Amino acid sequence: SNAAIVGSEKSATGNALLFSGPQVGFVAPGFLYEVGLHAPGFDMEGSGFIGYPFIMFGANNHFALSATAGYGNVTDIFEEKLNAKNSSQYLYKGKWRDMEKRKESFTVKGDNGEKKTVEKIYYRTVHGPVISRDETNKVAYSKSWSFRGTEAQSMSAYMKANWAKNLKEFENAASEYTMSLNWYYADKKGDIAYYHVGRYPVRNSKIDERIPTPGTGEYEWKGFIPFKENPHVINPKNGYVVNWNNKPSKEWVNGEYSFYWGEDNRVQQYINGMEARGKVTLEDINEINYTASFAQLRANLFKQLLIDVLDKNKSTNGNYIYLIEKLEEWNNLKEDENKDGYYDAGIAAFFDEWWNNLHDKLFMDELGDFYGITKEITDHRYGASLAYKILNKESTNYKWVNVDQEKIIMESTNEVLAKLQSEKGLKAEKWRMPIKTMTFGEKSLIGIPHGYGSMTPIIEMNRGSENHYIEMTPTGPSGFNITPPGQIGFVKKDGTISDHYDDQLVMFAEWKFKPYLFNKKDINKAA
Amino acid sequence: DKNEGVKVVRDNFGVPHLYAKNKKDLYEAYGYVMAKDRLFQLEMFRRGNEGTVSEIFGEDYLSKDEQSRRDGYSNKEIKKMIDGLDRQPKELIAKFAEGISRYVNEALKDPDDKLSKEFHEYQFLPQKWTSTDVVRVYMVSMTYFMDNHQELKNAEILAKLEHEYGTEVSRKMFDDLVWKNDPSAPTSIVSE
Ligand SMILES: [Ca+2]
Ligand SMILES: [Ca+2]
Repeated sequence: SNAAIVGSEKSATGNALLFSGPQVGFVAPGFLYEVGLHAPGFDMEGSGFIGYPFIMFGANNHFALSATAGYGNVTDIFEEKLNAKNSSQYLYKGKWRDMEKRKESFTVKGDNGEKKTVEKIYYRTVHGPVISRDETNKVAYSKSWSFRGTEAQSMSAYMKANWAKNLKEFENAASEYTMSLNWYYADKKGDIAYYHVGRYPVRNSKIDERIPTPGTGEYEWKGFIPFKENPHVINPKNGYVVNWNNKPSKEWVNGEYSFYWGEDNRVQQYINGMEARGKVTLEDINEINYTASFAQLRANLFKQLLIDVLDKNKSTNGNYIYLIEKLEEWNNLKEDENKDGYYDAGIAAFFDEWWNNLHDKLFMDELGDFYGITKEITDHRYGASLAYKILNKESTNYKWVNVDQEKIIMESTNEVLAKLQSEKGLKAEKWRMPIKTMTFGEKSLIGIPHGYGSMTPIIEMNRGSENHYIEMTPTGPSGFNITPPGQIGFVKKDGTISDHYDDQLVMFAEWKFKPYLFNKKDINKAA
Repeated sequence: DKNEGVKVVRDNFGVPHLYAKNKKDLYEAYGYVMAKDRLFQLEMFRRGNEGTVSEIFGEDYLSKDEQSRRDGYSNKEIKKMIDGLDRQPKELIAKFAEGISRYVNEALKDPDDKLSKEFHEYQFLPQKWTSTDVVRVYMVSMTYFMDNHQELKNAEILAKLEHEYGTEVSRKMFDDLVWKNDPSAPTSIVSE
């Protein structure tokens, strides 16, 4: 999930900007529901997650707001110690404590279209529900939610955010929201704000937040961090706030999810776009969204580490003059602007495999037999922070490579190029891969089938399930947005889909947007 | 606090733009237009948190239904927590469920034309909606973004590395894999 808010000084038009981009997957019916709410003193247009009676991406009369879910630390696992004489008891503060017993029954439509009922029993400790046990030995694990029992209060806090009429009221609502989100805010008067909402527990300083906490009772939470200590900023001097699942602030720590926030994080794509420009506009944000949606993320940091090595050995390998040229020429993204069946930069294909070859030359020897559980760390979806620190000569706790960095970078260059020259061609045009397509499916992130999806193939894009581009002019919110696949998920009994079931896909694929409607005059002209 | 009346304007993309004279009516129509548009999706999202998807789609989703209930809440637990809300949010959530329930009734009276094909194919009927159901549909998604057990995956990675390289070398790798700080990570906050 990405987002961006821009201050008046950093905005070209002078007015504050806001850009939404929640990555909650692509499904039909869509994960989001667009709506327009109006009433005396309340005019808000936007979209929220299906089911929520409040808008999360949009604007009211006074400000635009957006959100990004991420990987904050509101869930701790506790390693309970069990009683050898009674599995249903754990040591907690110098005494054995009986767990809770919860009986549950599930009706199941078995293989024969007739119902089937299964009985299960789940246990709960003081820290929360037990999720796993360990017969080797006398150990069980329970999950502590920092928000348990407060989901309803967070609903009202989000609804209160909708009803807010100024920043103070918006911040008061963010104060009450108990779960781990990032909230974004932009005023009609040019102010922007960012909040890393959620109630975050006060942990024992003597334990390791990356692994389960002992449940003996001497490492328990001690309250919740006051909201004022959460990451946040009101009108930052730099003029803007961007995010794409990264460290909120230098001071903020993550624990189990540290490997999501590293030196190589994809948010740098949005930072690069803001820093390369002066005062920006919505389309500039749209331009950065395009870059982000097609960026070869490894190319942002590693291509320079590659071009250098090749340049220092420019004379020892004739192929390097060409690679250097095609690498400096390539814009670090894999796009299909020419609308043929293939990506436009064959050197990206070389770079793809170069990385894959390079990643294994670092970790295969020591982590090869554990890629099933570690490769998602070392080849992470958002970046390869560790790999970069190794190749960038940065100090690491463990000595991964036993040779020089340039030797490996060339060993990967030569092997991949050798494979590409014999199997495809001598020049980059013959390396272009055919585009990867995606479809709006039937199963959402939560894992349940909620419809019939869509078979329409559209190019794969590292893009939000929805986009809003809102400028808060002195007259009210303004801009454009898109909410694929469509508003209505209804499918008639005979199979006829709603005329508004997929009428927003093509625009989503062709980077076209519909106008964001707010005042009554425009909404009547759209009907 | 008993009368009603809301206008609904549908644009060229089908988005409902609602115009009420009070929030109680606004949030009633809010839940109606959404049920009219996404009834089966709402049904199945509620079933996800309720642990009732196996009733419809079989034993493939038993494990999911089992997880949402062992970590979830009962109806009484949710009703207790809705009862702890401020007056207005509690009532507008209720009117929201009434809006959904309004269309559920409307569909059951004209099933051929106002009940989606999924209900016909898997022959079952949508249930009425209370404030509990609205909260469950909120929990089914929002909690997915905070719920995890990555801590236990970190302990697994650390153990397999210890059985392979010993405690000394294994902790070094782990501190590089699942690091404690990384002071050069890009941040969203920078300049006061
Ligand atoms: Ca934790
Ligand atoms: Ca192309």
